Amino acid sequence: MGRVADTIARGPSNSEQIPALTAVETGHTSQVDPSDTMQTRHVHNYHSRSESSIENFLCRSACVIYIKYSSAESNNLKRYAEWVINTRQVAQLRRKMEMFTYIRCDMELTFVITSHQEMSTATNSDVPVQTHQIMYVPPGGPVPTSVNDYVWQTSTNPSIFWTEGNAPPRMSIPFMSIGNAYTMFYDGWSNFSRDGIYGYNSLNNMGTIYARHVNDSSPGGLTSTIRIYFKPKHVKAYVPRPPRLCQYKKAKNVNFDVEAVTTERASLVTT
Amino acid sequence: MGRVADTIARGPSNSEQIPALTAVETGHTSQVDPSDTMQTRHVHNYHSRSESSIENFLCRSACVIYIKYSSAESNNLKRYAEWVINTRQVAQLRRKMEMFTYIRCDMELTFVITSHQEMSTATNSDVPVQTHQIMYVPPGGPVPTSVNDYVWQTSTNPSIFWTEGNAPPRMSIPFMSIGNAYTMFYDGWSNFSRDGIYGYNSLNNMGTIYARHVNDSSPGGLTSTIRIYFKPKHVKAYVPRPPRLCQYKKAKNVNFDVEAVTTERASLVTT
Amino acid sequence: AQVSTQKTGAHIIHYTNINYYKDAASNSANRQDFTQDPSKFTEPVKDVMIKSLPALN
Amino acid sequence: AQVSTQKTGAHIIHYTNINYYKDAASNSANRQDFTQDPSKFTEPVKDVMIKSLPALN
Amino acid sequence: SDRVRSITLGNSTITTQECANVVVGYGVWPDYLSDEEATAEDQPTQPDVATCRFYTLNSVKWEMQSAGWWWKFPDALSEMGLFGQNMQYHYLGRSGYTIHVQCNASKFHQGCLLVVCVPEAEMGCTNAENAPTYGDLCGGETAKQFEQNAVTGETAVQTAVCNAGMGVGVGNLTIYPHQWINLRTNNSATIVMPYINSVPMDNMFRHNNFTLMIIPFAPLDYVTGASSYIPITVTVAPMSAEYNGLRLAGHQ
Amino acid sequence: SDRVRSITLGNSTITTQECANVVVGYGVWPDYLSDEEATAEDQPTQPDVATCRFYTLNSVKWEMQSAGWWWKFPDALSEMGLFGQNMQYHYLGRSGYTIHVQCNASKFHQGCLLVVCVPEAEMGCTNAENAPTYGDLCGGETAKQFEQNAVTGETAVQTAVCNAGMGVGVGNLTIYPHQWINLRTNNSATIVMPYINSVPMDNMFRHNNFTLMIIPFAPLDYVTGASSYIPITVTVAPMSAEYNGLRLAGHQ
Repeated sequence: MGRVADTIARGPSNSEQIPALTAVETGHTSQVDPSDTMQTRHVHNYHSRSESSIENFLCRSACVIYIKYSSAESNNLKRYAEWVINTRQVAQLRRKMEMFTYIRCDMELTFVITSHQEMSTATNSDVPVQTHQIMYVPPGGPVPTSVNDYVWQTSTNPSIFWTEGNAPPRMSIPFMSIGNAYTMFYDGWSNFSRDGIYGYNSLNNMGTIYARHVNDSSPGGLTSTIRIYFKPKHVKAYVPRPPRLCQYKKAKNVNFDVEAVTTERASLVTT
Repeated sequence: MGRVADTIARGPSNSEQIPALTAVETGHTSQVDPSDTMQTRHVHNYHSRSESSIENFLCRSACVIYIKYSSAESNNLKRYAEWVINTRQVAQLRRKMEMFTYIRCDMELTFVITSHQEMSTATNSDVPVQTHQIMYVPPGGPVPTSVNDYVWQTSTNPSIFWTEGNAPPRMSIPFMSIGNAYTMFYDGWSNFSRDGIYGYNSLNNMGTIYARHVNDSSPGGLTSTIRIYFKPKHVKAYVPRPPRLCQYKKAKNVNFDVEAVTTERASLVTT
Repeated sequence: AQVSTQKTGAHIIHYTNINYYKDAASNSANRQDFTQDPSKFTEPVKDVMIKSLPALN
Repeated sequence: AQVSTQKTGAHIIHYTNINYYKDAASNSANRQDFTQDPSKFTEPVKDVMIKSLPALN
Repeated sequence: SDRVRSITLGNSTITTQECANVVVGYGVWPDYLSDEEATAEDQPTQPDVATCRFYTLNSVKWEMQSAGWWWKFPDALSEMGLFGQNMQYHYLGRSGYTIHVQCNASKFHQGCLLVVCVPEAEMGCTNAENAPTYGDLCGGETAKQFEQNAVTGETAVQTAVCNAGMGVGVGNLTIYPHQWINLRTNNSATIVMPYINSVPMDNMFRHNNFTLMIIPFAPLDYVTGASSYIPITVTVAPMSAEYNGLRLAGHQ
Repeated sequence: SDRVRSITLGNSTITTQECANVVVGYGVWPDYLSDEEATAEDQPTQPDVATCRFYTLNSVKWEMQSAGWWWKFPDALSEMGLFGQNMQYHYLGRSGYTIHVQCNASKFHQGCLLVVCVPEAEMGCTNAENAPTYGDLCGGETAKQFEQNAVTGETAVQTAVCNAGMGVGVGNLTIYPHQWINLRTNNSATIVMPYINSVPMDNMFRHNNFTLMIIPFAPLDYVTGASSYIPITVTVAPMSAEYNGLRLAGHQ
């Protein structure tokens, strides 16, 4: 279990014991309980730290991107969409993972794929139920340049085929870093010269997702938008860091704008 | 089993025993059976109090609200809807729970989500099957101000994604009061001053449901209405109360209008 | 697996339940608990009142 | 089959899981591991500091 | 006989020579909080006999057109002895009670009272947009009065016995711990309320654990030439009072 | 080290890092009254942690021409918390104390104080026909002050350290439980007074069990350019407080 400490009954004291006094010049932080600073009763305490595990904290699906593509190519979305895999284009999921320096985990990817009708000068629409492909292309694979090209044959590339009006499709991904954990922060460079990309984006090379309609275009236009959700599973995290204080600027840098530590108060004494 | 008492055979009597006579000035209520006031035969009685348990009484799904939202924003419904969680906006479910002062239970939330076409000057509709999100935001979480904002990333907020033409989605919720039971009636105030909100609404702070279409708006308009159903499960209830006599006025007060105890009769003697 | 009697009459009659979740809030409601104790509302008196005797002697 | 206790209160209570896949990345997340060791952040000192004694003698 | 009883608590004692038993509400007798149900980690003060002892409240006149009276607790004992002092200085308290109602009459008088302790007796309001104010919920040692018929106001409590000031049948206040005082039988009621709340301890000014209501169900009646002043006195002792969260006096 | 100590009583705790031991006056540590030494037959209330806990009194400014300060007990704690409330409502009380004096300074300051608890410190008067009045014996939480030289008045206390306000050698207040605070050594004194009287319990307003006197024997001195405000703070906790003879509040 994850059950917390009980309070221990304590009486009056008058001794040379000094639990309250300490030096904080040591890296050590005090271990004092209420049973050291006042009377206290015995409390049998059944509260658990069950949901404050890192495998419950990080284990809820979070949207990491959405990308759009259009049958008509109505508003410059092409007939397929692409996304270079990263976790840093969204504030919320990024912040949770950046409370740790190294994380090894498996992922679970869920896709929520929706479509909508577009304005057109077309008359009479009775468009069949759309099918969509989501193709994962590992680093150094051939890439789509059109919706019709040979790369969508998926002979070794992992791929999902899914039809609208069905449960969101999902696939597990295993741990797959070159290292023994994913690196959230890298204080190095990509060159021995100490030039080029600086930061964690040096070590980012996680392939690219491509997504298209599998159906041929119909006389109107449909735009489909695919939202990608990652959930960490089976997590071990190492080296705790402060939570972010500043809002992010960029998905490849930590650059930040100088921001206040805390919010205002009127004075030292407030009620 | 929940089987009821058998009738016991009884003969003529003439004794100083007086089961019929009692004093009701005691809080005690009489324990008399038919076997104390007349002859009676033995009846082996197999009737059960099985369905009059509080875990069968309260354990049927009841609608607690519905809220509407519109793709077009046709009639002032916005592109998302919200509801501050409570059980007091519906008469029927509220009354059943208010026959008890304290209840601890788990809930099961089922959502019945429907959509309808709206009047428009649009021509040619062939709108894809809608997907909808239902997001639960615990107290003190960020809230939607638009349908497109960052809060719908659901990085830690529990969320359902569901597509029309499928079985109603449901999720269990555990017991989650700060106290050791939910409080149906609070005779206190929220301030030590004895000012501010008075009543059970002081202790109400159960978060907010938000619901949107996940699909981008199409040239016509659709309004979706989501009906929320709560079913108590695993119930223990404490301190029985009278059932309500008066119709409710408000979902945060018990204020009531003075109403008749019972319906009319012509006279004391009626047939 | 838990094997438990069904609700049945009066004058096969078991079902099987397996829990599929890691939480007990996920479980189906307990509908077969028929314990009672009406005496704390119906007879909430310090001295035990015997039915055949006077209430007040 | 693996039979393991559910999360339950405070003052049946098991579930059954069977893995259906040949990979352990396919498995449901481990949510019931509650091991801790706060002492490597909270007390990361070479000499053991006893609470009742002076920090610095 | 079953009609004679004494209850001794602290340095107080009450005697009765007509009583209709003692109701122990929900069959649970007052006790101190256990270590397995605690959550306040500081040592509790238990003043014992100094706070647990009968405190007689202000008496009310029973008239033929009286519709009833109520006192909320712990706020009727907020100025009473060291019970009320330990309310001042502590964030939390927790106490059971024995409530004893006295109302004697001659054998040529008639009337019937319901004496009932209602947990969590949240009350309505005359105006449906407003909450009742503290002055109308509580009179302290003085009772607030029910009225025969509906009242009006803005922050006034809706008083009308039929609704019991709570929007429920007044005849159904019998699943709550109760006794009747019927003048041809008994002259006293006794209820022993345990501590009842959904939290193990709570603040004693911000919350009222229960309300004692006394409601005539059979009007006072007597032939003119008999006593015309008949009081109802409520004398109530704390039991197993304990307090946590010691700080400076006040409640704001 | 012997210089560091904590004393925990109730929800209060004091820390010292310079102290010269703890004096337990007459070698007797506070305790509740026994059954063989009792004479009050009612149950005693023992409020435990709610009354036994440090209460900081008003501080006094140590000056170079200061001649000392005194506080009488129990009348310096008569308005302090629930200790002072239980004095109001009870005829009898009975308590021991731990008295803790604080007075830190730099190592470039010098001075010496006698800290002494004197049982039954009955005091003289300026006029020999009159008794000193209550306002001149006691200041409550505020100290009354000794003067360097003789004073005059009618009901004024005769103050003059040499006589100690009692007509005795001031240098002989060392058979009473005492410690010194010498600024080059320690910054705190601690005395633990048992209950000392010739009756097992006594009224807490009509009688003062002991008086704490703080008297400079070596004047405060420092070179100008150093701190010129140096307070003396007296923080005193009741121990084993119990009370008998519960009645209405007051003392007249």
